[PDB]
Amino acid sequence: HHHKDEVALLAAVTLLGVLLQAYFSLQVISARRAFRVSPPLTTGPPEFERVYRAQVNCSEYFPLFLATLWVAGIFFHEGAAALCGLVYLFARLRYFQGYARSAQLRLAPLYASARALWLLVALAALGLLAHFLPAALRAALLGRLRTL
Amino acid sequence: HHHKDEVALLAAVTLLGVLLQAYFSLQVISARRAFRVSPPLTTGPPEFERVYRAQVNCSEYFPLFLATLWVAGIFFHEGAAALCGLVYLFARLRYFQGYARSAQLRLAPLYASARALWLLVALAALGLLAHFLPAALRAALLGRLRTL
Amino acid sequence: HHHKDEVALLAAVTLLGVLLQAYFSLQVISARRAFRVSPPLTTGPPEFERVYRAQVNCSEYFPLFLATLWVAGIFFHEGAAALCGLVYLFARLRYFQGYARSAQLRLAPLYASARALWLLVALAALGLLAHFLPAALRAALLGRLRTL
Ligand SMILES: N[C@H](CCC(=O)N[C@@H](CSCCCCc1ccccc1)C(=O)NCC(=O)O)C(=O)O
Ligand SMILES: N[C@H](CCC(=O)N[C@@H](CSCCCCc1ccccc1)C(=O)NCC(=O)O)C(=O)O
Ligand SMILES: N[C@H](CCC(=O)N[C@@H](CSCCCCc1ccccc1)C(=O)NCC(=O)O)C(=O)O
Ligand code: NI
Repeated sequence: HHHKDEVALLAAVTLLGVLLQAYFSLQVISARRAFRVSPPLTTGPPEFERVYRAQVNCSEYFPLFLATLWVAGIFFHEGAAALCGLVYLFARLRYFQGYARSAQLRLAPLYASARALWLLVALAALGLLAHFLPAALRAALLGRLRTL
Repeated sequence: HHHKDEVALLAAVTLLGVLLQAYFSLQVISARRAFRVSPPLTTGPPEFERVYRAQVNCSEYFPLFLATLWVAGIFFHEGAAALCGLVYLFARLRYFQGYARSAQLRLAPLYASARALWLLVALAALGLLAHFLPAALRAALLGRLRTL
Repeated sequence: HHHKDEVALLAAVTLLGVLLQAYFSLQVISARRAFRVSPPLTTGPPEFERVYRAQVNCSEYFPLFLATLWVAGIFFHEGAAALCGLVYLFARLRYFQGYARSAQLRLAPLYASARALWLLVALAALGLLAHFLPAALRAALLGRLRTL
């Protein structure tokens, strides 16, 4: 047997996320051409700095997303986690587009991405609680018993 | 039984990648001493900014590499994925060395790293397609059948 | 059967790490308000630049930590890896607090975080060596045998 089936949606969402990050990167290179900024050096016009910063921020959050997606998907529920992941990634795409246009337009999709991510966290937390708390509670009761 | 055997090459390549990242970090600290830059603050001579930026970029791509390596290795083929990973990591080492010497010398190994990574993506995509597409196609046919 | 049991501590430490990263992020937003820095743009007073840089560095190391935690936990020993992970994360929290106050105060917890992480690396390396080296050594002997 294989456990590919138990994680395939997580893997698909993960790959989609990688692809999205790649898209962000190409958008950064394109802003580097458009606004004439050569590597190294990450300062230039406001629009470049916004696109660049949107990419940096997405990159910074991407491992957090992956970690929680997987923990939630394995410990809580695969489908829920994948859905939350899809919502998160879509929110991040909109974040990147907004930020690229204006700092303020990054905000609505930013909030959406954050809501989905904390939800992923909550599912992870609940799943882990479900795993550890019963055995822990039993062990505590046994020690009390004890009396006897 | 354990699934360590099914992922050991992925794990080895992963660890090698971590080690390589550590190497990049130590190279950055060494440039911080050589070109007299004290934390925080990441601006200084061109050579420092290049070494620093090479490290930043490698760091930024490292989770993307890990994600795709694992998805490709689990869904497509472990050995192929690990090989692509090795090529990628070697390419990144050369990227870092080039960039450290000159922005332009970062370019050839950069292209090599990108080719290997998209290959990892393609293997991931193919592996996932192989997982989902048959069941999906069957389900679609069944709905057509239906007639009857 | 499920392998949740074999990775639950790794998952818990991972989630704790994500939560800690989130904390760092909120601390950065709070410094953005306190020291009046609006996105994009990551320059401002020294204290902001230190908090920001502490967050950036933690973010940069977080995937390395995750990779090694998991490899060590799967290939060497789950409990040891999780413990090292806890020590690492605590060290990083102290790192962030120190850096936030003064660059120099980042140093002691920084060294602690590095010691724990290399230990994670060593466990990963030993676990992987244990997996590959016997089969490899046998294969080499068989080829020698050979004679005959
Ligand atoms: N923020 C960018 C860094 C990333 C980027 O936009 N481009 C990549 C290469 S983009 C090529 C295609 C996308 C890469 C990839 C990644 C993950 C999966 C698929 C494709 C890069 O290596 N830039 C720095 C350099 O030239 O050394 C920058 O610093 O300029
Ligand atoms: N780009 C660097 C950040 C990383 C770096 O080069 N050094 C590490 C520590 S390097 C020590 C050895 C390598 C760390 C490690 C990581 C992963 C696996 C093994 C070893 C660091 O913590 N720098 C910032 C700081 O002093 O607070 C910088 O901002 O100066
Ligand atoms: N270093 C920060 C980036 C991250 C940060 O501090 N805040 C997050 C949002 S913090 C909200 C709560 C924490 C997010 C989260 C992440 C992981 C798990 C749980 C919660 C952010 O999106 N900043 C940039 C922007 O406004 O576009 C900066 O560039 O200002
Ligand atoms: Ni199994």
